[PDB]
Formats: sequence, structure tokens, C-alpha cells
Amino acid sequence: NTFSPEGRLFQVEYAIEAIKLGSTAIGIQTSEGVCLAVEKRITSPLMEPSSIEKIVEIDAHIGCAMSGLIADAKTLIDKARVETQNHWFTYNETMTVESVTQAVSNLALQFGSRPFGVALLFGGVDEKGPQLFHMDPSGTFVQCDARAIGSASEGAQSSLQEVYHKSMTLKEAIKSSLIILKQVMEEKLNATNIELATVQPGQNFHMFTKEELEE
Amino acid sequence: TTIAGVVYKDGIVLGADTRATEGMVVADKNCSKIHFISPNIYCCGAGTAADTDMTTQLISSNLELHSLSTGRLPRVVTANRMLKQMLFRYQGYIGAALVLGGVDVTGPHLYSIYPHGSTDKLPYVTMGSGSLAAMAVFEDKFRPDMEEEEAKNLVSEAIAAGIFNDLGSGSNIDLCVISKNKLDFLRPYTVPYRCEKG
Amino acid sequence: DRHITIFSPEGRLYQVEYAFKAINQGGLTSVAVRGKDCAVIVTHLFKITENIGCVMTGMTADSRSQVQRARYEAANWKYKYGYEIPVDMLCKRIADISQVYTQNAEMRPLGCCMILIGIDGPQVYKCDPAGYYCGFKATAAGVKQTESTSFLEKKQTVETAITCLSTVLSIDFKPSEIEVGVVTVENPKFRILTI
Amino acid sequence: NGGAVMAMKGKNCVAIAADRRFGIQAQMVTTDFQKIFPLYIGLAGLATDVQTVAQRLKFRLNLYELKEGRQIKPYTLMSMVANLLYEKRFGPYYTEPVIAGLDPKTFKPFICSLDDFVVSGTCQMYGMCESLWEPNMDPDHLFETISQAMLNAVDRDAVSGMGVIVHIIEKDKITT
Amino acid sequence: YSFSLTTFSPSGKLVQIEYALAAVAGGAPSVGIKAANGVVLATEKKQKSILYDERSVHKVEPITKHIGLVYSGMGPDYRVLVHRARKLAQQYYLVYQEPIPTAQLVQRVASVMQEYTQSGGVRPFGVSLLICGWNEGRPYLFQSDPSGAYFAWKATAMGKNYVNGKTFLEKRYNEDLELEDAIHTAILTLKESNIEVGICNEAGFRRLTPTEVK
Amino acid sequence: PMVTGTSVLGVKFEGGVVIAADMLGSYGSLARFRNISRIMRVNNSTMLGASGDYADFQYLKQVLGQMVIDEELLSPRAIHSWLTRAMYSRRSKMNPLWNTMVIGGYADGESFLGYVDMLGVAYEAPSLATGYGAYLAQPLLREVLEKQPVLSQTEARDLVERCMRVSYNRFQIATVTEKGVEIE
Amino acid sequence: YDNDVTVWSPQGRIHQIEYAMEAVKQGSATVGLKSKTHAVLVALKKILHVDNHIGISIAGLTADARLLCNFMRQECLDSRFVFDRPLPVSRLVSLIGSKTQIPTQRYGRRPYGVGLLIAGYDDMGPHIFQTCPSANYFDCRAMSIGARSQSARTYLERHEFMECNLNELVKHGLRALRENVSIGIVGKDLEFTIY
Amino acid sequence: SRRYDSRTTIFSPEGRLYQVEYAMEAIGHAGTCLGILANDGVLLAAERRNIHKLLDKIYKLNEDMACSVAGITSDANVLTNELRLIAQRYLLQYQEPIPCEQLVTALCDIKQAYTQFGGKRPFGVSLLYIGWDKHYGFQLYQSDPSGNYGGWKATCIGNNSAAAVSMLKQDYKEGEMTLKSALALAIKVLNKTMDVSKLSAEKVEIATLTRENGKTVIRVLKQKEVEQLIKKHEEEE
Amino acid sequence: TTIMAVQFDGGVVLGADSRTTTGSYIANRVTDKLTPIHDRIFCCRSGSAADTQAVADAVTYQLGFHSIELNEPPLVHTAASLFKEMCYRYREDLMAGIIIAGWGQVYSVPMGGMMVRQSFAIGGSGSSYIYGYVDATYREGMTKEECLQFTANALALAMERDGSSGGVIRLAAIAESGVERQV
Amino acid sequence: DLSASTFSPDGRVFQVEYAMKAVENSSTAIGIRCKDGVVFGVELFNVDRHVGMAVAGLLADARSLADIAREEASNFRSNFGYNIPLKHLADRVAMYVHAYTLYSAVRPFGCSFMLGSYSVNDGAQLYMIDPSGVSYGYWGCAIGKARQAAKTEIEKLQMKEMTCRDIVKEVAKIIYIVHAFELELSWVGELTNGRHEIVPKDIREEAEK
Repeated sequence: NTFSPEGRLFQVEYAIEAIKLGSTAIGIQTSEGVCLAVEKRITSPLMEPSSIEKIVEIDAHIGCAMSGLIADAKTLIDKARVETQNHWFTYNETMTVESVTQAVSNLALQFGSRPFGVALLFGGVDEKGPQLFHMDPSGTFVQCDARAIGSASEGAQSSLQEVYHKSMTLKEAIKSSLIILKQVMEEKLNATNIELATVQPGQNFHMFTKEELEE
Repeated sequence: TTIAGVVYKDGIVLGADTRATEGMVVADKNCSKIHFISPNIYCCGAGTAADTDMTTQLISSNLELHSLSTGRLPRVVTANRMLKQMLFRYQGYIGAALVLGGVDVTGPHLYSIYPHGSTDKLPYVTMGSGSLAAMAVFEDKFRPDMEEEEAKNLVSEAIAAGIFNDLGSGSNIDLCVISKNKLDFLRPYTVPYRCEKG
Repeated sequence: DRHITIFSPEGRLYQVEYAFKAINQGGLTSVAVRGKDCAVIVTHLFKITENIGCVMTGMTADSRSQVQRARYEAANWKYKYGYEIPVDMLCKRIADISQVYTQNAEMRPLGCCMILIGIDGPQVYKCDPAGYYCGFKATAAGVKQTESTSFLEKKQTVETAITCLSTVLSIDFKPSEIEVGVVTVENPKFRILTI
Repeated sequence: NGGAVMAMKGKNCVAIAADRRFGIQAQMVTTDFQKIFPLYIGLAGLATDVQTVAQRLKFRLNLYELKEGRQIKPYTLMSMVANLLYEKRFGPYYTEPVIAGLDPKTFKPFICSLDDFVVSGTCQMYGMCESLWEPNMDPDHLFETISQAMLNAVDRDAVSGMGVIVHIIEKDKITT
Repeated sequence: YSFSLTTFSPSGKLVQIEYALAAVAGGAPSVGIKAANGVVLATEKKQKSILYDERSVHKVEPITKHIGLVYSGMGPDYRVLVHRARKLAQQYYLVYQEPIPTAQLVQRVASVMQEYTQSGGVRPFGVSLLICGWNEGRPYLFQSDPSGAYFAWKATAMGKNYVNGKTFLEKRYNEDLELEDAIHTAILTLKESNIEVGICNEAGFRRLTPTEVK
Repeated sequence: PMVTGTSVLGVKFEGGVVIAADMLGSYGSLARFRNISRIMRVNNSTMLGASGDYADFQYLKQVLGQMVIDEELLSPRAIHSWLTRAMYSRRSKMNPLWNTMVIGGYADGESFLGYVDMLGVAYEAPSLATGYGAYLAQPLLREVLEKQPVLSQTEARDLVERCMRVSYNRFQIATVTEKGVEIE
Repeated sequence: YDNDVTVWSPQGRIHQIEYAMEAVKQGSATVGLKSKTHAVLVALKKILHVDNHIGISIAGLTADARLLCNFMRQECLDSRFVFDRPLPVSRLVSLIGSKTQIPTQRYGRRPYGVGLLIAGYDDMGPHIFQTCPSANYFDCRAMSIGARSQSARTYLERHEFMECNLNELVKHGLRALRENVSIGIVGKDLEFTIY
Repeated sequence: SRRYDSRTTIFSPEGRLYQVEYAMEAIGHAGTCLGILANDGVLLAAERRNIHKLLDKIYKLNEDMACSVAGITSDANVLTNELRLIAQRYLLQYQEPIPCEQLVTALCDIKQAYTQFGGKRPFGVSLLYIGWDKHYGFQLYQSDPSGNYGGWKATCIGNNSAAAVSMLKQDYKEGEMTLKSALALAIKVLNKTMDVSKLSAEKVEIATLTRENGKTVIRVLKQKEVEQLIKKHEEEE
Repeated sequence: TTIMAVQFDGGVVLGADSRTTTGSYIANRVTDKLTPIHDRIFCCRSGSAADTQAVADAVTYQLGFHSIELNEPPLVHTAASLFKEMCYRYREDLMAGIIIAGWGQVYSVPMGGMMVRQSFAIGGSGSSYIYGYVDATYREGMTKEECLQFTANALALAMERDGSSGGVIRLAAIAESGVERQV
Repeated sequence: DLSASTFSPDGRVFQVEYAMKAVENSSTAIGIRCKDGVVFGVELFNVDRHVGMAVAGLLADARSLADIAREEASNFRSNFGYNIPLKHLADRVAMYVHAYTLYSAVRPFGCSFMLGSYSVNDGAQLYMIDPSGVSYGYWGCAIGKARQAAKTEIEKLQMKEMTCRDIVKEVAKIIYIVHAFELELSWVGELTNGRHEIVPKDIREEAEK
């Protein structure tokens, strides 16, 4: 509410600090397909290895990875699903990722009570083909090519900076996330230490089974 | 259902009959109708007895609150003005009508008040089922310059005209004088085999 | 503490007395005298009702809100009852809504003393931002209010008021400086005297 | 539907009585249907309203009876239901309450009805009882007059009858 | 506001209410006695400037046919509290049709004064007031205070120097005393610490008539 | 609907719009107000006449004056457009206006003559005649149009001067002129 | 201490509005110039289609820009529907001042810290209107907002732009921007478009 | 504006709400009270706040249930009012008298709402519920001044609740009490808690809840009986 | 009913009859229908008495509350505009045929509710019979005295045929420095 | 003291004064009541066709009061018919200006503005409204930065019999002496027939000359 003497709001910049205690997440865009990827974020061993989740469907064509405050994310996620189905009900076309992200940005800083801490990564393959919109908790969405969100993400950002490729192949782009997630993580990545989800140009969004992840 | 009032020299003789009928059966042969809004002011009711009783209770609590507050006994016109509004607002859902009489230093006022909210002070007013029959007698007989005691001889006969001639109205006349001089309630006022046990 | 209407440890509202000090710092010095037959007021003259007037004294802006509220209630009286609101009833009601400022910490006391005059015989009511009202016999409110009250206590009605303002503010006036309002037995119509 | 509500006051004993039946249309449902709810009250008219007013009244009355252990005056109870039913003057519940019972500790009867004796209900009664009423009866008599008026008015009546209940309120005894 | 200005002190004391009790400590003395003919309530009021009026705002305001109030504390607060007390009494009369029992009006009004010790944005009522009533066979003398706590009394005192006024009332008086005789203790307990007076008896509530106060 | 005037005409003249209307505000068979002027003058030129319950004309005269007075201190097509919004909105609650108004205004070399039906139907038409001329005046307007496809200053002028003789003869002849806003 | 929107400075004005000005500076620059043929938004990639002939360029926080813009679209449709004409630009800018007005006058409600350049084609000849974080807006021959606009303004005292047409305007708009180029053109010949 | 607001719904860095802790301490200022369950009835002794001469807490929630109010008086009345309403609304639609355990949960929901939200001060008043719900027979519950409730066989609340309840820990033997033993232990503990060795009739008042001949009845003891228990106390000394 | 308003000179001269019948049964013959709503502006009424009690007084409330602030006698058309508003907003829950005058400016309000300034008017269901007498008498060049005899004789002819009007003919004279109400 | 509801002990609310300071900064407006008409000048808003306004104090807030005044004039025209008198308009808008001072949450206005109106009965009327909601009539008004500094030259003028025709130049002249200056002038006097309108451009160019 208070614009700091240095311009920008307080609670938002504190919410940006809340992301730093959120899971690392690569948001690969291959021009073939989408490859949202996120560290499992499991730390506790008797906490379930297959019931923890990080990445949710929105439509059959849009996946949605999340980071920051995990509980807060699910409100904006559920409302995103309501928006997309409402679009389907009114126009029979599915809601493109640019507007799916925009609708969620509209709700982002409506505090007249407190801002969400969530960073989001919508990935949806829409008639344009692959699209990957990052969403900041500042109510700013931005189209991306490769953005990795979360805590060790700044190193994942700069790593991505050398390896980002013109075009890209779907499987090769997946391998990029599989390698970078070992670096950003403290532990040696295991298929139960990642939850990958991918969308090939033709398919509907698929949570990736673990056996495929070891390779 | 013959209720009446007359403005005589020192005030208002209200008059009423003790009957209330549920259609064609008398349910109450001793019905109280000259309801005490206030010690100073009284209001007869006619039409539906339920509406009249309850609306009079509302104005009673209202008037007695305003006088309780100023410490000065309320004016008649005040009583009438809130009655005008109260019977207007419902727009005929309060279909019971009222004859308010009272005296304030400003002196006597007696307004018949029709249930759509017309308040008209006049020297003689009648209302109820018996009103036509009663008002012809009040017209023929009322004279301005009438004294205090002759009004007793002017409303008891007028109400009696409604007791005999009408079939909605009957029973003992009630007559309630209003003057700053004295107030008078005359509750029953004017009168015009064994099922062997064991 | 001394900012939100609440009681001090002495059982004293600070904001209320601040409002009295704001009335004193309004810089005006109203006086009214209740003659038998007339009710002089002198100072901002208002005509709350054609039969009732009053002089607010204090913050200038603040006066107008309570003037309009006084006209609202005065008019609404006749609308529900049908006779002039007595001066007592009007002062009572305006006092009752000035208390609302005090009961509520949200909103603040309007600093304007309200000297009503009008015949219900003649009436000279005072009202405070406290919500206290009382009929005086010869009120004064303002800056030199205490210095006037002595001269009132020592005590043709118009003369009482004008010599009171003259002696007490210790200044010889011009007629434009002293606005004067009279309500004679025969003239229940609020009227500025026009010395 | 409906049902009849006899009520009668002779000497300190306060009679009240009622038919125990109600009908779905013209077919009897039950030969036992309470109408006299315990200073007693007997409501008749619709069954829905009989039950609705009995519930609503006992509620409002108990809030008072806990708030003062002081037993309710009959006149105040009359006002209680009077106000309670006049609230629907736009949607009025159809039931006719006739309270009957003593004024506390003075042993003084107070009967009344609401839109000597007060009869109300679907009925037959007002013309039957009126010249039979004696202003003084021992309960032994009081039972007899009210039982005659009850049985004679109601046996004739189509939609009432088939069981009679008679409470003759007294501090000493309350016969049924 | 929406947030109450009443909050506990570290040991659980309602500081603002305690300060409201300090506001009761101010105000001109009040006194009230249940005698056996009827209660009397009386209070100091003063000429002050000698330009005042004495019939303008009595502290002794009738509430209902046979109840009255006398306040100590802030005068402005009393004017509105009385209004709600009259509201409860007239509302009770249209619903129940008997003038409301003394104990009940005191209770309901106590609840009004309790609401602000829990209600947002409002301070508690400074006024404490004797509420003297007579129904049935009994004269009732009540004390409502700023927290909405109330007590029936046989004799009680309020305002400045109630502390000694109550002491006189328990030794100079006890049991019963014919109504002016129990006014003897009023006029002489009030003396420890112009004046308005009002009495109850069974003669409609009443202000002790001015020629006879003398 | 309460007291109602009728007979409003409109039709353009090249660089102007004659609009004549009689001044009766009859209520039932009785002609209660044989004095009402139904041709409001909206803007330095444009204007509405109204033929329907007059209460609705009073409402929309003061309301259309509200819209114009507001906007002035912040075109006929726009006024008709909104007027269709007003007539329509009142129809939606089934609390219509009974007014049927012609809006003649010379806007930039073009003589817009809207017609707004009470139940919100709307169109421009060059030769408009509202009720009682919406079966009588209308062929007299057309018969000139069947022959000559446009009407001159003098043609539509005389057309209306005669057509109004074809109510009572007391009609005011409002005439938008290249300037706008005349009344005779 | 003026860390609330309502509060006024003893020193001067509301500080939140002043801090909202600095909120503008972290957003990238955008330049607005015009000729009689076409209005020219140039934005250092921010241009939006507010209307078929109006487009805003945001600077500052994006959030307030979208909030104001979602309103702008609905308001453009209001004039296009109710009166059947294109919304005149100047009126919509007057609505921006009205919507931005509420936070400054009220508590618990922060100001719209986006600075906007509302270029539009208009019937009085195209106009551009900067709207500052306070309601206040400015008719202007040419203007720049966002980061480092002061260098861009400096170029414009010597600047020809009301004479030379849209190609040459834009050639110089890029030159001004040097002091990643989205371009927003509207004119009498063509609808607003994001080059 | 809201700059004043002290929150009073806040959650503290020690992890225990402020007003709840303060509510616990308000009761220590409140005078002694105790209720004692037995297998046939449930007692509730309470001490009249001062003995003061010229003044001429237990209430009727139902005729089968009753409450003792300890922490404060002004709030207590509103609690009792809401209790009577909940109970008589339950009696309105379900047409059976409220089971007492439920009535306690309802009021404690109302209490909890004051801590949880709205920035309003909580009711600081610990209560007891003596009662005989249909489904369990006699029962006694205590309502902490934040939502809680605990079915207790004997408990004390008010000044020296700790010494008094601890005294009953060993002095209330389990599941043996005829009502006679309830009166004996009641009079003991209330005797020991005050600095007055025995207590006067203007100190104790005892609402015994007794199943009176198939119609449960609450009765405050008649003072002549209050003084036979006290007169027995003088010889118990 | 009969409301018969005429303008001129210092101020309006206008009149009304005395009866306020409900059906065929008369209730009253003494009713003053010309009753004040300001010192200058005195209302006249037709439609029902009951709807007009609710109206008019509310216009007096607003109009006398109009006057105190502006400290000028309220404009007649202002009062008449209040009648247009009150009648206009509920024309369906209302019946009112007012004829508002003031000081003279004869104004009217059809029940539907359009305030239309007449220069002479008649209202009611008894009014219609007057038309042939008013139209053939109202003349420019008539002095102030004439209107008194004109209105007073007009109404009586109206009443002869109308079985809703009778009573005593009551006339207001509202004008600068006076209201001479004869009966 | 910093919150509006609170009173500082001495007798005022300092918030209102801080809001008052805002117009003490902004440059001088100067209207002048005259033998007919009020020539507003400010080195203008059509509040109504009848009424003109010349704002001073921060402009953002000033427009909202202009729009409220336009609303106020319209509601008066509808409910009453007749074009609003300024003596009532000032009091209404000033009342709305006053409400803010009284409650903590909304802030006091920054503006102070002289609305004026020529009308037939009243003649010229020139009322200035302070952000406190204190409105008074004037014979001249000048508020802003050069607040008494302009007042000495409008004191030098003696309009009472100066025509509006001298004053249309004189406002600009006073503006030039207290003052580069962008000039604005307004005429509301009976030649303008109470149509609030800007000075005709040739006279306005002459006035700057």
C-alpha cells in the first residue's frame, strides 16, 4: 500500500523475497513442445514420494508449474481453471496462454488483503505452437523462452544463458532440465527428486513417469 | 360498529358501541373501542378491529414517548399528522379507520381519519357500519353552541340510531368525554336448562 | 490517548475540551439576553426555522454542518408532528447528535457553540460539542465569554447585550461588526434587528 | 381442517376443552391430536399454524420465564400472541388461540380469544352455551356444562368430534 | 471504526471502563433510598453562574410510568442513555402490555452499556445512574454503572463523595422509614457532600413538588 | 398512458429540416391542453418533436437537456442513438414511455431525421410522420417522393404547410435552417 | 511522518503520490509525438490497444497500467454504444483523472502509480495526453515518460514534428528514443496498430 | 484511523494470544465458585461477591441445565442471554430440551469467534455448566475463557481456583458420592479457600441440581438450609 | 370534483368547492381544498384527497425548506416542478390532479404527471361542464374585479350539474401583500 | 495533529492547514466582482452554463470538485427547474468540501476556488470556497501564491463602478504585476449573458499586450 520513497511497493518486494524460499523451477520452451520442470521439493522421507505435487493442469493444453508459497498458489490456480472453462463455455475455443496468464495477473495485486507470493509458469501449446508465459507476483506476466523460477534459479538463469538454443528439439530440451536440476539442487537428483511434465505439440499435457527421467 | 364524536363547547364527546362481529356472529358483546392513546387524547376505531387496536397501540407508544420526552402533554394535531402518515403508508392494508379526539391548550380537535389517510376535523363525525344512519341524526340535531351535558344526550341517541337501524352495530353505548376540565370514561354507559351434573 | 475519544485516567475526554478550546479560538464573542418580551442575540446569525434562529460560534466551517442538521431536524419535526419544534426540543436533538461525535472515535467534535433563540416565552439555549445543553437566562459564548458572564450576572435588553459586548470586548463598535437578532413576543419571526 | 376450541369460566375453576381430531380434507387422520398445550392455551384452525404458534409462543414465553422466574400474567400472554400473530398481517397464520387459566396467586381466571366463555375454531358453540352458562359453578358443575356444550355442538358438526379433552384449571386439582 | 477501544490490562482489567468509573467520581452527588412508602432520589445541581435554569435538564427524568433515573457522571451521555431506556420501556409496553418490571428495565439498559465495552470504535458510557422503581408490593432501587454491572440496593449514593454518603446511609438509616423520614437521610447524607429531587411511592412517579422540597 | 398529443411531422429541406406539429395535448376525447408546444429545440439547430403521452415528453425533454447540457461543458445521430437507449431501457422493465419522437437535425450538410418508437424501434427516414399522419400524412409525403426523389427548401415547406391542413390548425412550424433552430 | 495516502505533509503535499512518481521511473521509457496526419507512440520495449483509435503507453508498474486499461476499454465502448460515435480521446483522459482521483482522496487505498501516455486520433486533430500518477493530465504538443525522459525532452525544444508526416516522425521518434522499439500509429487514414 | 487498532486478534511471537492470557487472569480477580458432581445430582456453590449490608451469579439456562458465571458480571449477562437463546432455539425445532454438552459447545463457538476475528475484545468469563442431559445423566462442564470445555467431576473457578481444585483432587474420591458427600466436600473447600474460617449465609449460595421426582429441578438453597449446612460447619470445625 | 383557477393582476384569483365525497355519500361539506403549501404557493387538488395529503405536505416540507436556505419566496414553478417529480415518479401508485398557484402563476399537474403551465385551468370530474362558460368569457382587457365574479359564477354552474361538488364556494386571492380568501 | 479526526490541544486540526498550504503554493487566480460580471482570470471550468469556476491548489483534486459542482447544478435544475443561484451553490459545494475535514479517513481538499456567476436578480456574485468549506462573497478575490500580493492591486482597483470592460484587461494587468505568464481570463457578465465563457481571443491578446 505504501509506495516506498524509492518508488516500488514494499509487500511485493517482500513477496519476491518469499519466492527465494520456494522450489527451483525450469520452464523450458522447446519450439516442438513445452517442458515445465520443478524440483520435488520433498525433504522429509516419510512424506509421500508420489503424493506431493508441484505442477498442475489448467486445461488439456495448458500446464501450470508453481513456486514460492505453495498453499497460496492453489487459489490462483483454481480460479485460472474457472476462467478457462468459462472461456470455453462462452466461445467454444480454448483460452490461449496469453490471456490465461493475463486473467491471473489481474487478480494479483487487488489488495485494497495481502499479495500472493507465488511465481507461476503456465506452459501451453496453443495454435501458435509452444508458448511459455512466466508470471511474476508483481502482477506482471511475460512471454519467455527459458526462465527458471525460484531459489537457485538465478544460477539456473545464467546456466540457461549459454545453453539456450535457436529452435530446439523436444527431447533435447528435456535433457537440459534434467542436467540443470542436478546443479541447482543440493542433492543428487533422482526421479523421485523431480516431477517433470511435458506437452508435445500434438499431445495433451502429461505428467512424466519416473523411469523415463533416469535416462 | 357505530363510533362517533362530537365537538361540543369544552371539548369532544367521543361515543362508541360495544359490539364486534366476525361477519354474521357476534363474537364480543362487550368490545372496547375508545382506546386510550393518551390520557389527554383518545381514539375510537372501526373497520377491522385488529388493525385498529394494533395501530392505536403503535400511536399510543409513539405519542406517550414524545410527551414523555418533552414533559409537555402532546397536541392533537401531532396525533393526527402521524395518524395521517401511518394510515397512508400502507395504502389500504390498514383498512381500519379511526376517530381521534383530543384537547391541547390549542383546544378541541376531532378528526375522522379514513383508512387511506384523510384527516378532517369537523364538529360532528361518525364512522363505522352505522355511520350513515348516525350522521343523519348528527346532522339534523347537532347545533353549534351546544353545551357540555347535552352532548351526552346527543351521542347516546345518535349511536342508538346506529344500534337499532344497523345490524353490524349494537349493544351498550360507551361515551367518553374529553375536556381539560375533566376526563370521563363510562365503560358500559347507556343501555338501550341446566345441564344437570353427575 | 489524547487523540481518540476515550477517557483519560482522570475520567475526562481530551478531545471534547479541545473542542471547547477550539470554540474559544474561533475568535467570536456571542451574547444573548432573555428579556421578558424579547430575546436578543448578538455577535453568523442563522434562521434555522422561520420561528427559530441560532448563532454558531467557533470554527466557521463547522457551523454550517450543524446549521443544516438543525434545519433538517426542524423541518422533519413539522413533517411528523405538524407544529414548530420547541427551542428546547431542537437544542436537545442537535445536542443528541453532537454526542455521536463523542461516542464514536471515528469522527470528531464540531467546535461550534450553539446559542439558540426563539419563543416557545423566550428561550436562550446553549449547546456544547460535549452534547450538553441547558437553558440559560443570559448566555454568552466565545473569547471574552467569562468577562461577559460577570456583566450578565450583575444584571433595555438590546442595550444589555450591546453594552455588554462594548464593555467586555472593550471596543466601541461599528454597526456592521455587531449583528443583532431579536424575537419579540409579537414577533416570533426570527428577525435581525437591523442602534 | 380446523378443530373446535371450547373455553369457559364459571368460578375460580377455568374450564377449557377441545376435540381430538384433525382431517386431511374430509378424511379423519388421527383420533388423538393435541390442541390444548399447557395458564393453558387451546389453538384451533390449521394444524400447521396450531403447531407453529404453539412452538413460537413457548419459545418467546420461556425466554421470559427464565429471565424472571415470575410466572406470566394472562393478560400479558394475550398480548404476547396478539403481537405474535399481527406480525403477519400480510401473511397471516390461520389459527385461533383461546387461552384459559388462572391469574397467578390470586386464583383469578382469565380466558380470551384472538383473531363468560369464548368459543372458537371451525365451529355451533356460541349459540349453544350462552344461555346455559351459569355465572357460578363448582368444577363438578363446570365439567358438566362444558361437556354438554362440547358434545352437543361437536357431535352435530361434521369435521370435529371423536374425542374430548377437558381441563378445569384449579390450584387444588386439574381434572381431565 | 470496527475495533473496540476496550482491551485488557496485563492482569485483566478493563482500563477504559476503570477510567469511566473515574468519570462517575466526577459529577454532582446523587443519593437514593428505599424507605417503605416509596424510594426517593435527589441530586445536587448548582446555580453556578446565576444565569442558569433549573427545570431545563433535570437529572431526574421519568422513564416509564413509575421508573426514574438520576445520574452522576457526564451530563451529555445521560441525554442519549435515557432515550434508549425509554425506547426499551415503550417497546416493552407495546409487546407485553404492562409497564416493564423495574428489574427488567435495569437489566436491558445494563446490556446497552455492556455493548460498548465489547463494541468497536466506541468508548464505554461514563454515566452511572440510580434507577429507582416500585412495582407490585416492593420499591426498587437500582444502581447501573459504566460496565453495565447493576445492583439493587436498600440505600445507595453516587457522584462526588459517595464514599462517605454510603457510610451515612448504613448507620443513619436501616430497615424501614416513612418516605419523608427516609428523605431525612437523603437531605442529610447529601449534606455531607439548586437541588433536584424526585420520589416514587405509589402515586405515579413524581418530582418532589418544589414548594414541599422547601 | 395519460394525456397525449399527436400529429408530429418531420421532413428535410435541402439545408434544413421542417418539422411542424399541432399543439393539442388531448386527454381522451376531450382536448384538455389546447396549448402544448411539443417541439423541443435541442441544439443550435437539432430538435425533437414528440407524439405520445406528454409526461414522457417532459421527462425526456429535461433528461435530453441534461445530456446536452453536460456534454456542452465537458449531433442528431447521437441524440437519436441515445434516445433509442432511453426508450429501450424503459421497455426492458416494462415501464415504457409512450412517446414516439422525430429528431430532425442538420449535421454537416446532412439532414438526419431519426424516428424513435416508444418500444425502442429506430431508423432514420427523410420524410417522417408520427401518429395520425403515420397512415394519412405519410402517402402525401411519399407522393411527392414517388415523383421527385429529393425535396427542396420550398418543396418540403409547402408539403408540410398543406399536409397539416389535411388536432386543430394552431401548429408551430419549427424549421432547422443551415444555421438551425427556427420556430414559426 | 507521511506514510499514509490520506496524510498531508506539514512541509507540503501527500507523499504517496510523490512516491508514485518514482514508481514510473523503473518502467522503460516511452515517447509520444504527433503530426496532423498521425499520432506517434514509440515505446522502448507497453503500447496497448485501448480503442480502435486510442492507445496508451505504460511506464512504471504494469499492474496499475492494466487496471486503468481494463477500465479504458469499457469506457471507450460506453461512448461508442450509447451515442454511436467513436469516443473522443479527451473525455476518456478526463475519466482517467476521475478514476485515479479516488486513492489520493481516501485512506487504505494506494495511488495508480503508472504514468501513461494516451495518444489518440481525434476530430480536433490528434492529441496525446500524459497522465501523471495524480489525476492531473496534460494536453501537450509532444511528451516523454518513463526512465531517462529528460534527455528525450531536451531534444524536443528544437523540434517540425507538426509539419512532417508519419514516416519522418517515426524516423525522428527513434532518434528521440535513443536519448526494442514498439510503434503505435493511428491517423485519419488508419486505425491504431502495433507496428 | 486503523493506526490505533491494537488488533486483539493478533497472534503473538510467544505463540499464545494476548487477550486469552489476560482473560485467564481476569478470573483470578473474580470471586471463588465451585461445582461438585455426584451420582444423583450436581451442586454449585458460589460466593456472593461482598457481604455489603445494604445490597439486598448462578442462572437458569433451562430447568434441566444451569450455569455459573465467574470472570465478570457485565459480560456474563450477555453470555447467559445467548445460552438461553441457543437452548430454547434447540428446544424450538428439535422439540426436546437441549443436551447440555451441546449447549456448551454452542456458547464456546460464540466465544471463539471473538478471538479468531473481528478485532473485538473476548468475553473474559469462565463458566460452569451443571446439568443433566438426557443421554448421560448428571454432568458438569467448565468453559475456559477462550473456547474449551472440560467435563469435570468437581472443579472450582474464581480466586484460589488452583488451591481449591487441587484440594479436591485427593478430597474428591471418585464415584462414591451420595449427594450428602457433595454437600460435605462443597462446604469444606469453600470454607478453606476464604480467609474466613467458616462462611456466612451472605457468602455461600448453593444451587443444587437434583432430579426432582422425574422432573429435574434446579433450586437455590433456601437460606435456612444454607445456615444448617453452615451451622454444621461450625461443629465440623 | 371542481378546481377552477384563473390568473391576473396582483395575483391569481382561484377557487374550489366544498365537498369531499366518497362515492355518493358525502363526507364533509366544509373541506378546504385550496390549502397552503407556502405563504405564496397554495395548492389545489383533485384525484383523491388521500394521495394528495401525502403529496403537497411533502411539497410544503421541501418548499419551506427551499425557502429558508435561499431566503426568497420559492418559485412557483419550482413547487410545481416538485409536484411534477412526486407525481412523475409514482403516477401508478398515485392519483392527483393538482392545480398549483403561487405569487400570479397558474400551474397544473395532470395525474400522469406533466407540469404544464395553464393560464386558467379546471380540474376534477365536475370540471368539464365549465368549459363552455370559461372559454367564452376569459378576455384580455378584463380588470381585477372581473375575475372574482367570473370564478365564483363559473363554479356554481359547474356544481349544478356535478353531483360531486356543491358545498360552499371558496376562493383564494393570492397576491403581493395579501391572500383574501372569501367563502 | 497528523490524522484529521484528532484535534491538536491548542484548538485546530493541523491536517486541514497542511491541505490549505497546497493552495498557498499554486499560482494566483484572480476573479473580480464588478458592476456586472465576474472576470475570472488565472495566470476555468464551466461548472454550469450559468456558473464559472477558477481553481487554485493542486489541480488533480480540483477537477473532482468541478465535476461535483456540475452535478450539483444539474440536480438543482432538475428538481427545481430554475438555474441554480450561486449563493446556494457555494454553500452546497462548500458543504461537500467541509465533510472531509470531519472524518479521519478521507483527506481534506487542497484546492480553493472562486466560483462566480452573473444572474439577473443577484447580479454578479463571486464566492470563493476554502478547503475548510468556508465560503464567502467577495468584491474581489485572489488566491494562490501571491495571495496578499495580488490583493494590494485589486484593492487599488475600485470596481464598484468599474465596468467589466476595463476589468477584462485589469485582471491580466494584476496578473502581470504579481507575476513567463500564461494568461487566462473569463467573462461572465451580462454581455456574455451569464454564459461562462473565455474572453474573446483578440481582447485576450490585447490584455496580455
